[PDB]
Amino acid sequence: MYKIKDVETRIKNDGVDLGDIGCRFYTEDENTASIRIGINDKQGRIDLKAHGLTPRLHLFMEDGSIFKNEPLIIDDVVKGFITYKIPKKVIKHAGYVRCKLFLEKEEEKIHVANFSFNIVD
Amino acid sequence: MYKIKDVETRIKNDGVDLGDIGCRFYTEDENTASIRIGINDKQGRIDLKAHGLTPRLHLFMEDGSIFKNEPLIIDDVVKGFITYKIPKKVIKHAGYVRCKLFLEKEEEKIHVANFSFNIVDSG
Amino acid sequence: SQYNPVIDTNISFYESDRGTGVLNFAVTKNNRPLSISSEHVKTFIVLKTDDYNVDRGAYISDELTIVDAINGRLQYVIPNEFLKHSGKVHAQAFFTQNGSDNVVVERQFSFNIENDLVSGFDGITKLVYIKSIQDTIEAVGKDFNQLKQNMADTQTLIAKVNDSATKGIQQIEIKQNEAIQ
Amino acid sequence: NFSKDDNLIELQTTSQYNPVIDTNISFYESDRGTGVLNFAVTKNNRPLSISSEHVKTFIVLKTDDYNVDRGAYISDELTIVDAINGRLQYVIPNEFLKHSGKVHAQAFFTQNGSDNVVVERQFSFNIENDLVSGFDGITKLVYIKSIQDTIEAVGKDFNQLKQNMADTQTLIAKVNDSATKGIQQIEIK
Amino acid sequence: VDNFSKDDNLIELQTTSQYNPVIDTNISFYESDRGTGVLNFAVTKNNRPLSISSEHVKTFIVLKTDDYNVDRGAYISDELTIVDAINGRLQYVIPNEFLKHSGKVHAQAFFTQNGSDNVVVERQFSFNIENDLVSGFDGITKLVYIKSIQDTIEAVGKDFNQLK
Amino acid sequence: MKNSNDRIILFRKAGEKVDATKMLFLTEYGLSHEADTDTEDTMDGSYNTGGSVESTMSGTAKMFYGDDFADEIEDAVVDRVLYEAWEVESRIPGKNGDSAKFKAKYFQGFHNKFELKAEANGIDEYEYEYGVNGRFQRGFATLPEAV
Repeated sequence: MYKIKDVETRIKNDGVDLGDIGCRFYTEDENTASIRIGINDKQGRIDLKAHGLTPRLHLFMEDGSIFKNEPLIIDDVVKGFITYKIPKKVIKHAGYVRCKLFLEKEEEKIHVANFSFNIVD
Repeated sequence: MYKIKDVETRIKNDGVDLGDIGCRFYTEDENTASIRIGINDKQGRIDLKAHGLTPRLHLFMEDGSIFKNEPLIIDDVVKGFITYKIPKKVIKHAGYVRCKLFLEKEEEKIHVANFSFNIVDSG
Repeated sequence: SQYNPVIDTNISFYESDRGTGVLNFAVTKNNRPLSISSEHVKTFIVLKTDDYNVDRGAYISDELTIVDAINGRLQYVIPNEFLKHSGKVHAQAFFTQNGSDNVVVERQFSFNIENDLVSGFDGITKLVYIKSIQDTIEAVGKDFNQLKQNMADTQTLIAKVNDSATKGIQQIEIKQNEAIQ
Repeated sequence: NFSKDDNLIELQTTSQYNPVIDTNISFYESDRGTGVLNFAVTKNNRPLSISSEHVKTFIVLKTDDYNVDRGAYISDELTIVDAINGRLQYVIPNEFLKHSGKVHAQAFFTQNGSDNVVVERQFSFNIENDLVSGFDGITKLVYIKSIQDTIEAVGKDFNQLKQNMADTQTLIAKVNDSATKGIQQIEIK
Repeated sequence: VDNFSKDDNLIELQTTSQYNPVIDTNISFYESDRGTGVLNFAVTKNNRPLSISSEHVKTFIVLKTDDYNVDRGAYISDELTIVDAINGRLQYVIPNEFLKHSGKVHAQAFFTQNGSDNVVVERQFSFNIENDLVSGFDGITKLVYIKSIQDTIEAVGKDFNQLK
Repeated sequence: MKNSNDRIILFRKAGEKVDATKMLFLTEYGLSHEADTDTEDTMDGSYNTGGSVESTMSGTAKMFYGDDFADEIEDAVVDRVLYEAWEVESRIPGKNGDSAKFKAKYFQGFHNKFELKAEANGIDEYEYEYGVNGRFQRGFATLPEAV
């Protein structure tokens, strides 16, 4: 089975900080848990692979451990949506955890979201 | 993609000052953010090539940097716009940023506007 | 007798493209360069050489190249095989915003392209707005109907060549019907 | 016959602010090829003659919930019948029915040679939902059947020209066979 | 002018000094005709028609959209194309342009003395022009279809020249 | 369920084919059909005579500056010219090809009376009574100027 959370990530020039998402996974949710996100800049979604775009997820724990350039899957057939499956590693760390959804074209970086979510046993 | 802000000011005897236009860029937006300025005057818009002049923005970064004679690439026949593609070295800082724009040809220097914005440091 | 179509959208052609036929167009919406993308808008260009009869037709049709969207410039590199035709190449550009408005701005112009590269980037350039579904057929409808009428002329020539012998069939059947009498 | 050919709407080709009108025409969802719109055109007060030779007529059609993510819209030709009386009919397509609700329509003519066109009413129209459903054609469809049929007919005309140019070589054999059969029929009787 | 336009309007432009405030004419064009918009003006002095010829007064009509601005709007002064110089019948064919600028449009007439600076002007009017499903409904499919027909012509032309 | 103001009421002279108009600022409008049936007695029973029916309609309205129609009415009652009127109910269109025209009753007769009235510091009101002169026909009719 799966426990997926759909989210919308918007490139709004007036700052972008998506606060506490209602989503709250739990420690033992090793691989079932998963985040799903859709990018929408100005006119709706954006097809990443269309013009040489590469996403990146850099998430900071509430305590200690800090990971960079996490893996993900791109259902490019549909649109530039991202599906991040936590590989039995992040969830093990309880407490809230914030994220930073970077998006880099060749020589052009962007930061477009800062979302978090709580975790407990 | 690219973050852009389409702003327009006007020269005034009273002097102008814009209160921190709501564009909180991020330090990591290395080569995507930018600004699009359009100058206005008594008739509605200005044309630089008509009476050849050059604009220049000088901005005071957060307590440890000041830039002048920035690129400020001119625009086309649109007659008044400027797409100041913000470079990397600039946004490397963060905090309360404030810039001021001037127009000069020779011996006629006029400060058009003094606006500001902010940059968020997202490690 | 002035005009001011309320779309405030135009597609200008840089006169500073006299070298290597690098067609560098610019967009202006509300006296403002429009930031474009691959998905948020669409583009198209067609080029036909001077009035070749049928034999040497530099009839090309291709999309654009986004050189700088945030600034509003669109580049199109001229194929080397195309610029060999030193005849005046008429050109029709088409830009479309897809901003919930049925604006399809068309730019008709020409120049005096030389076998080496674009030369004499002159000609009275005009612009139109396809704001109704009948001139989408009429935009390229000129050469379309031209080729249609050429095909019809070949068809009627073939029909005359066939009637030349259908008349013989008629003569045969009538002479036989008369002989049987 | 069994079909909904009973309705009829008049299109006043006059410049006097002919407003939108609820024609009160409610077809259903599970209706295929039997939803027909009988148009009758009138110039000033009496019927306007028409023909597929001089002019070519089309109609535009658009649902009310038309969005970029979900909607419906088309533009396709007509089927002139009893032209002198200014009458014609439009067979509702099959893909459009799947989208239910209110609908706006329009009928515009184009005079050949000049491409100067005419627009009549921008009238309204209804379409209802039935119990034979479950499949959702949420995907908005927008196809200009006019130019589509134009290109298809141009291709078919090219192919027919090719076949005729091929047959041009068989005409002599046809002549010879016809003459031989005539001579045979003579020699018989 | 042909027997295909609307031409179902008779405007009574009377050269009366008494008063002629405005005509809120009941007339439309639907923004998509763009090939045949005809206005059939009449002309009268008090209650009878005028007799105006070419050698006599020349004609002019000014059209001006509602929201006219150097940056947005429309404004033009053109001729009338006299029909009958006896009963004062003036058929004016609206241009292909204004019918693209949806909304309202005010108008006025104008008569110039042939051979002198004297002129005359008639009553205003306002022939609204509405929107239409023809002049909207999309901002991609038109480009897609023009591109498709361009590809089809460019392709079939090769086989056509070959077989010709 | 019909708000009275939905009832629209038009008049015009028979001679003036082109002419068309409508009554404005109605306050109270009332139609009437009056059957004259007086049975005369009989020894073996009784018979109910079928008499003529003098139908008529009375309406009151206001009188303003941008209209003279009411003056045409107070003219007709005197000159005793013929008129014909249309009691059309809006929001009730045709059934097949008559949608633009809404249901109505048509009848031709004279205006049998005009009576206006004034009141210090108030708008003057004119009332009219119109005799229908025979059977009233039914069908649908089209409005002018979409109102």
